[PDB]
Amino acid sequence: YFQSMTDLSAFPITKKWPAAHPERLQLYSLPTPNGVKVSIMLEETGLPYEPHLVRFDTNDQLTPEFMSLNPNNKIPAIIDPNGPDGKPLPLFESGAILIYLADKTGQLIPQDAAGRYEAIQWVMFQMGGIGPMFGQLGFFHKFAGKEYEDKRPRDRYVAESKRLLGVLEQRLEGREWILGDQYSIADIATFPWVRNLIGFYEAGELVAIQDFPNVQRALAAFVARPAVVRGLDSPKRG
Amino acid sequence: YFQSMTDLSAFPITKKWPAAHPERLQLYSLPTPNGVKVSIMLEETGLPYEPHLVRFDTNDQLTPEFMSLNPNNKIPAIIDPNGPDGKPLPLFESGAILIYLADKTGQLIPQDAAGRYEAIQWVMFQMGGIGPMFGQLGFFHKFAGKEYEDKRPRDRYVAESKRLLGVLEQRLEGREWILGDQYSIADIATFPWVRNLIGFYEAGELVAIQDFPNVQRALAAFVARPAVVRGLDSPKRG
Repeated sequence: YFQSMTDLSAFPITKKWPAAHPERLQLYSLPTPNGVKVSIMLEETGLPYEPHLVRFDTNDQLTPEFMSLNPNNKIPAIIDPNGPDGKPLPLFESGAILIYLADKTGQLIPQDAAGRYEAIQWVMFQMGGIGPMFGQLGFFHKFAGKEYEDKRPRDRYVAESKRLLGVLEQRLEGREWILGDQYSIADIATFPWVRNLIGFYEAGELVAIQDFPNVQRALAAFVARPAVVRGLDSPKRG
Repeated sequence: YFQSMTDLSAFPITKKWPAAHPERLQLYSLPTPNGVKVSIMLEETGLPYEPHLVRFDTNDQLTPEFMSLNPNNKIPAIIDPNGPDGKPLPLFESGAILIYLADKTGQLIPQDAAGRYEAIQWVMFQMGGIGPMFGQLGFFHKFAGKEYEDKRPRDRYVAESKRLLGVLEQRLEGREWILGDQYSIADIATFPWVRNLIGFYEAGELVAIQDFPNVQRALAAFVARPAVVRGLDSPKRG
């Protein structure tokens, strides 16, 4: 006779992270750069969401429950209970989630067709270049132990990270944000990684971040946005 | 009084690779895995195109002419003279180009909304995971010289490439192609990299490709497609 309250029990992940608020988009994440892309996007757009902390210390991302949503065992992942065609939408890959969320409520992507593809292009540059290469530098600089006495791998990823920063620097010359005047999913994808490179990864001296003044300008603007500050702390570490 | 024949002289890349056929999509590429994603897509869809060989031996990708189209200095890149909103569309990033081409002629992406996002998700998995990690294995196994006597980096990327192959293997269980029955841009993005991993990169023993029978099935089907065979040889090495 009438609708039941939202139930997401068809998704096995909900056995491990039950939905207190099944009417809200469910976010299964950790505040690493790829995770915060999505929480930042949610905070910017104001879409309600229910965050769930996927803990690496207990290998939560390797559970069958998590893997039932993302078989790649990586955060972030979402289930939007009110997805396209009136059905729940499971989705992983931060870059894909950014495009989905931009489309869902018509925010933070250009609304003209060419501009849309340009946005997707810069998100792809981030996904294929920035994230993987900055991540490898982080490994070889910060995490790799003394058994990796050879610093050739580190140096390879220093050179590549500098090259990528140079691409961003030239792109930002004469632009507020990656796509010009309008802040977008391209910025949301990219600046969490710049932040991590020179913050958590302690690679700012290796890449000489001061050599990229436009990047420094845009990064400083990015981290000061109130929605960014909220997204960087979501899900809450406790 | 009437239309001029297509002129693409507004794009500086055309100084280096002039368009003999300016009415056709222009492809600036090399038959590496990222390049062949795009030539394969063009051959599958039958869209006319004019290929231009961007030679690495002469550093063509580092020229101002190439970089005016792709400031990241990487192949592939395109200019579609008849783009959205009736204007030429410059575009780089293989994954972005795949989405664009699928949209342009309504082929090789699901036409339902959720299916579209699922396609984009698997293209993102390829762009962020498969390409970068298989590529790093290729470097440390095939290209890295004797000065990299430490095989720890190689072994890191062997483990990660095996993990990624396992994701593909489980996904392909009970499916023809990555999205199920329908061959799509997800397959076009992914199988050129599987091919390269076990072909050019000579990493098939390291990853033990025989451990992934669904991947082997789909790879064998992929490489036999006539449009794939054509795309793998475009642009022509001479």
